[PDB]
Amino acid sequence: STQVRGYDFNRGVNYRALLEAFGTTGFQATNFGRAVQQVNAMIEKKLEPLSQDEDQHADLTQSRRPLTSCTIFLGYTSNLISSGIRETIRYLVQHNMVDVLVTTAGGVEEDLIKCLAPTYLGEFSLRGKELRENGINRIGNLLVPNENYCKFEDWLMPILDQMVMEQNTEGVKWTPSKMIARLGKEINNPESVYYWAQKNHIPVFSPALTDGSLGDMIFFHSYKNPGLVLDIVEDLRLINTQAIFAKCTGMIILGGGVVKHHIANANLMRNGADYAVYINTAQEFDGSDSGARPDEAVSWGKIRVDAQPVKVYADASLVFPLLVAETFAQKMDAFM
Amino acid sequence: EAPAGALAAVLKHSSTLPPESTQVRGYDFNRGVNYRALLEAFGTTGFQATNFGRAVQQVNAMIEKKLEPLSQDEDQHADLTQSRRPLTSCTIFLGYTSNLISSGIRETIRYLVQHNMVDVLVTTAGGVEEDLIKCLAPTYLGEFSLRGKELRENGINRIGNLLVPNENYCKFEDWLMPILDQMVMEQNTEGVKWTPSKMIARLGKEINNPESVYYWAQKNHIPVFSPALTDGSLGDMIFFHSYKNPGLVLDIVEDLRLINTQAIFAKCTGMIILGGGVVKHHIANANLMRNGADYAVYINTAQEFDGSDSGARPDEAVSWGKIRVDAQPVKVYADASLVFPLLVAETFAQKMDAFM
Amino acid sequence: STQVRGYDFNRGVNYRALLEAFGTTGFQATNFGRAVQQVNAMIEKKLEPLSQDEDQHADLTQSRRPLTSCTIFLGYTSNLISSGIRETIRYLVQHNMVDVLVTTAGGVEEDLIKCLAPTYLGEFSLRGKELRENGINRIGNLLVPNENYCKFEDWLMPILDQMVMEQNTEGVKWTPSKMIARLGKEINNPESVYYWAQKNHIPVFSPALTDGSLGDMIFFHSYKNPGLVLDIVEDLRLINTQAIFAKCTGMIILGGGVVKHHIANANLMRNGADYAVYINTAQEFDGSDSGARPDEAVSWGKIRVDAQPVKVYADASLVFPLLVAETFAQKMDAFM
Amino acid sequence: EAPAGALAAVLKHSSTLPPESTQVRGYDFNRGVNYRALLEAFGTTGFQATNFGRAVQQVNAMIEKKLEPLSQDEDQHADLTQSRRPLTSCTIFLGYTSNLISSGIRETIRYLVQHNMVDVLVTTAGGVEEDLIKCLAPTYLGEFSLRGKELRENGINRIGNLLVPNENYCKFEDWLMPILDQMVMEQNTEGVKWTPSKMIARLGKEINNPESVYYWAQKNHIPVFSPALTDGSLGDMIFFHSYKNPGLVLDIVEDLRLINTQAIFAKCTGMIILGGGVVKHHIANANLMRNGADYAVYINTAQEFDGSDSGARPDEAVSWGKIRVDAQPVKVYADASLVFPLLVAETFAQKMDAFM
Ligand SMILES: NC(=O)c1ccc[n+]([C@@H]2O[C@H](COP(=O)([O-])OP(=O)(O)OC[C@H]3O[C@@H](n4cnc5c(N)ncnc54)[C@H](O)[C@@H]3O)[C@@H](O)[C@H]2O)c1
Ligand SMILES: NC(=O)c1ccc[n+]([C@@H]2O[C@H](COP(=O)([O-])OP(=O)(O)OC[C@H]3O[C@@H](n4cnc5c(N)ncnc54)[C@H](O)[C@@H]3O)[C@@H](O)[C@H]2O)c1
Ligand SMILES: NC(=O)c1ccc[n+]([C@@H]2O[C@H](COP(=O)([O-])OP(=O)(O)OC[C@H]3O[C@@H](n4cnc5c(N)ncnc54)[C@H](O)[C@@H]3O)[C@@H](O)[C@H]2O)c1
Ligand SMILES: NC(=O)c1ccc[n+]([C@@H]2O[C@H](COP(=O)([O-])OP(=O)(O)OC[C@H]3O[C@@H](n4cnc5c(N)ncnc54)[C@H](O)[C@@H]3O)[C@@H](O)[C@H]2O)c1
Repeated sequence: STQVRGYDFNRGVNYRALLEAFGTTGFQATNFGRAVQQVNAMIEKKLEPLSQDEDQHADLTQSRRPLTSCTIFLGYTSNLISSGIRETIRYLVQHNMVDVLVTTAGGVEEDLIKCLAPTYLGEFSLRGKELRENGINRIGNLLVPNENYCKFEDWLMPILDQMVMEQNTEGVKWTPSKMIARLGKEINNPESVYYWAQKNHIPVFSPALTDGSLGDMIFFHSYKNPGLVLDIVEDLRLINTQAIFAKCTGMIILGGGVVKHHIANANLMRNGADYAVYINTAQEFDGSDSGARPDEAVSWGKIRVDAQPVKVYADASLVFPLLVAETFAQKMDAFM
Repeated sequence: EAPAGALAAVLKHSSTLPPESTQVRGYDFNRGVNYRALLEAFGTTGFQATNFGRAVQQVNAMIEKKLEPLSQDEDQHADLTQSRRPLTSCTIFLGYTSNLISSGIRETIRYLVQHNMVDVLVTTAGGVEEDLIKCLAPTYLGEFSLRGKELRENGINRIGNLLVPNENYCKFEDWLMPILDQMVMEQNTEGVKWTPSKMIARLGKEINNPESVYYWAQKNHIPVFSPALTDGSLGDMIFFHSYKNPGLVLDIVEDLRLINTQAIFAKCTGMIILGGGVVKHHIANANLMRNGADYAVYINTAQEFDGSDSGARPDEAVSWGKIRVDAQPVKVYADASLVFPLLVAETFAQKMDAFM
Repeated sequence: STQVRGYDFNRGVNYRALLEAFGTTGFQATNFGRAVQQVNAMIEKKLEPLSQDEDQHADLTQSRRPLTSCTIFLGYTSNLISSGIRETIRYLVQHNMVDVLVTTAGGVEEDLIKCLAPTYLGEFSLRGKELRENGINRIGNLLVPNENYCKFEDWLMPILDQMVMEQNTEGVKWTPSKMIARLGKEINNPESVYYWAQKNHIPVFSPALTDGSLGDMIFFHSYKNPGLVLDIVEDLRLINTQAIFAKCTGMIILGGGVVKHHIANANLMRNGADYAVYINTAQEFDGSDSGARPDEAVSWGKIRVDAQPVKVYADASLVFPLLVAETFAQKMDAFM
Repeated sequence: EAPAGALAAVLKHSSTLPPESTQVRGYDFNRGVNYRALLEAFGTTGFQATNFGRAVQQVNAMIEKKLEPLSQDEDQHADLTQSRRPLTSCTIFLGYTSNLISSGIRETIRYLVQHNMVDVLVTTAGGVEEDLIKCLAPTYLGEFSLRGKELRENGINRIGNLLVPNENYCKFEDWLMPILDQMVMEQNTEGVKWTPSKMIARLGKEINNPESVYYWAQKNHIPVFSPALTDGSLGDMIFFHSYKNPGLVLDIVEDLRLINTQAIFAKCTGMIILGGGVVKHHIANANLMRNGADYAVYINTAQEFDGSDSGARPDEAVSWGKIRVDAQPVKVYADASLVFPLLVAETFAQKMDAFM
């Protein structure tokens, strides 16, 4: 039985000790400490060698990504790429710390756009009329000048032209994940999440890739250059296979919506994830999938009965960098 | 004596409010129980009750606009939109998260679609499949607190405070597999290029049951957009089927052209959005293509503080051009299972005669 | 096992049928239906006669309120008196439908002030600087001109003078509940909750009665006329005795904070309430009492183990009038 | 070709933002782990991380103001406030809900009070009693989902995801009863007029344990206001005691005079408010008596939509005069158990040398 006790600042500002004290502080601080433990368990499993029998089975996919003892799925909503958490995610992907990414369309396009032009701090209360008159788009307390999207149009159009040519003359069958890998290769910039993902053979799933600016551009482009097809069925097979042939799986899910369900549903195909951490601000009372507790997913078989999943009820912009500091960043040498 | 600065701060003079200002006043049960008067009184009750009254006004404005007669070239409209649905004076987009189809709000939505009262539906995959499954087997009431281990051991899946037996999905599998066979054959030999909306129309025709939202949608030529249709049980089934019968393709690009042109070629648009996520953004982003919706009502339980699109206020969408600057949008902060049936009672259901 | 099914508007707008369909609609609609059942159970118990043995025990208080078979505690936060729910609460109190009220100071003073001047509709987004320059105070999307409080000052000061005289020359020992009864008698207006409460011998508890405009006025008054004492200890005995000697109890609690805990803690003194409905927008994850589920209160003994309590997760301005329509208002004849 | 109006709506020209505008950028872990730099990066990370950075700035402004030297008549200050606490250049009010004392935030608050870093405390009754009880017996970690029936049968009480055995309250009873006896005797024969703040100071002196917030508060002459002190276990004990030893009176009127005069006679004020309810309103309303606080930070999980005072934004308080129009208040939307220790690390704990 563990006693409640907070960090005592009479000891000085010992930042590691302060963070490690969250576990005994209670409420969501305790859930943060539990999340640190769960992610560290994923990492320690990941670093365990594959036995001969385990290697045989894990090698049954067509994937170029090296085999590990724990396949980690990282999901995040689009707004987290608008935020500075883009840098946190890029770091994990750059160093091969996660194996599959799932995000919505905004979470793809805004990483690419940030290589062309920055996003700025604003305020939630700024009024839409005056912003629109100035072509300034609001994302929470952030601001994206519309010229950012004009730069995206100029950059993306020639790539769409080549994609259509490759589809029609080289037999390429595009899907969202294949498009995202191509966009990461084209942006060719080490600040980009998707640059590192394609370099490191980390697939990115986004079934509704048309829901955002990428969609706007595909739409406009289709009038001049018709017939681009983005198939979602092949991408379903691809994500599900990553779960089916994993030795173990962990889910780190920031936010809700399609990203959260799509990762969890893939893990149902193996009778459940072994480890799971949710960080989101949704609540269960509305019946939403976004707000469902991890234990709802246990009823479906998306999380194993013997797992010890954790949800932190908080804005991931506050929590996720601290979580990374106490988990992946402490094992950086093992990943290089 | 009392400190003068404190008196001055607490007892500061006030300006007179404009004469049009509306007083707060709740329904008086000394009148008895007249439910219409009770609902009308939400407007002057304050907080989200006042927002409910404002939502009633906005939806009624959409409906009144829709019923205004129109004079338009049916052939040009059809070519540019590639739709058989005739244009009206206000195109209404209705969006809802999947869980609302698990709930009894499925019946509320089915009524609106049955009577051709809305023009475009957007929902996530669960919101398609669970309407079909409900024609094969029911969903049951439960509790949020039921533990996952014991539910899983008994083959019961939890959706909030609702419960769906595994056997419901077995029935779905048996029903769907022969249809998927036909869709692959039609793709490979009859040139069909499947998209989510085309699939959803076919599934509605196949279920052939007037309790189904999607049966009525296809009968009335109301398209359904769901760009992540693989995220759910229908996806599971497509996945398993593809190892027995390879080849099915679902394209999302053509469906983007279809939804966006519905907005571009509208005379006026309204958005009624229940919940957040893809459904909310996809409707709003289509309306950016016309420089904004003319009317908008959100009913959702999300909050803005996390930066999410789900929790963004309507005024965020104004900054993008998704809602017109001159619009008067409304958000009700509430579970739609409580509010949406009341909203329909005071809006679409009062105009039943005009829709016939 | 009950099947999910919503109201079918092909039947027409049959408002009673529509409301009764919430029970099978799911999510918070189902909790609303359960709340209707729980409140109706309180009412049916209340209307049951007292046996000889039950009457003997219930009669052991000094209270002038007639005995019933279920003592109903109604609690509400101050903002609900700012809202139109003030009319809903006044109706229940006017017709002797509840037995004990608990509210915070705002929930007392704003009922009295509404007899002097109205509150108006506004918007949540109105900026404070321009409002303050005009002396307009904001309560959510409502507005109270500061002249309303100036009218309160003119009305309340002479009453405070008499209270101090009665304390010093007639031995009166004031407490919040005794002050609230006096203010209700003085306002002498059938639109007032507190007028009806004192007329019907329904006590009102508000231990922090100084936290609001009433406090402002007591504060200013104390410089000219010092020494008014408001004792909270006697009022603790008074509320607790109402629970201890009840045959049965029900709790209807709108909102959180002191109101919710104070009612629940009184009911711990009898080893728990028999019936309980919470309607509030708080969530449990922060460890708050406001956000605690009814089942937390069961661990303390504030709600009986055999009770079937209900929480509706919603703004009470939407839910409470509907709840009253389906419960107390249908039994109005029994209360007159 | 693409519809011209759609192109014009989506590709609208943008104005240039001011040169001072701050770019969004997260901490780069390629630098390694420097926790100070990590916390500093919250300012440019966005959403509530940015609000955290703004809260650090506001609290540091309060502290820097407090440390500015002052020249003031100690005798006049004392008479008008009836307090022995000397005036500083900024009077800081710290408020917290009771559950935060159940949590480990008790240690965070105790540190600030031990070092005389804040001037006025406001908490509800649980926030008083649980600090004292923690000197007699610990609180334990649990889970939110534990069922009430089984906990009650085993004599364990739940506070969120924390657990307190019944025996903790038995120990409290045994400790408190003789003190209540002395308080009644002092009231009836030594003229003591008890109020909540006076009682809390006495309980802190009696507990005589440096782990206690209230021990340090009374040693440093930091008053504690709690106008509903009867709403909790201390109330239970006063209630039971009164049938063995009648007569104890707790007056709230004198405590209103004491807290309000702390605000009226301040040179400058700051408010740091964790949570909502009475604690938030009582601090803010005291500051209306000076026409508003100069600095304010809220950390709470409430939302505005329900009209609640708990969920009101700082800008609502500006409309009342509780926060000055020229102030730059901040709200962080988060559980204070996560955020408050980080805030203290970056503010008060960096100024330890100046406070000694
Ligand atoms: N920047 C953007 O928001 C953006 C840009 C372009 C397109 N879109 C589109 O909007 C659609 C909806 O977006 P979505 O489903 O990715 O998520 P969303 O932003 O609607 O969020 C879904 C839920 O995730 C949780 N969440 C959100 N932000 C969080 C945070 N900071 N911390 C913790 N939890 C959080 C919340 O409970 C929220 O209700 C997507 O299709 C997307 O492409 C969004
Ligand atoms: N029954 C199911 O929930 C179900 C079934 C199969 C698949 N899925 C999959 O889960 C994914 C995510 O679902 P989604 O983004 O459609 O929604 P979601 O359930 O994740 O909800 C998104 C947001 O909408 C709002 N919302 C939800 N329920 C609400 C209510 N009752 N009233 C008002 N607002 C409400 C909430 O703020 C929530 O955070 C989808 O891809 C879907 O296909 C869900
Ligand atoms: N009109 C006012 O708000 C007002 C006026 C004067 C003084 N005050 C003072 O403010 C203090 C704090 O107020 P309080 O504790 O009464 O409550 P509060 O307004 O702080 O609300 C407490 C909690 O109750 C719940 N709640 C609030 N409004 C709700 C609604 N419409 N529906 C459902 N749940 C809701 C919320 O979870 C909230 O966090 C009191 O001491 C009071 O006297 C308030
Ligand atoms: N441990 C206890 O909670 C406890 C013990 C004994 C008595 N009580 C009694 O319960 C009553 C109500 O308590 P209260 O109004 O002080 O607070 P509360 O716990 O009811 O909280 C009020 C509001 O403050 C905010 N809040 C709560 N916890 C938070 C957190 N961790 N981080 C950020 N914000 C948070 C929330 O919005 C909440 O709705 C008091 O009279 C108290 O004495 C409580």
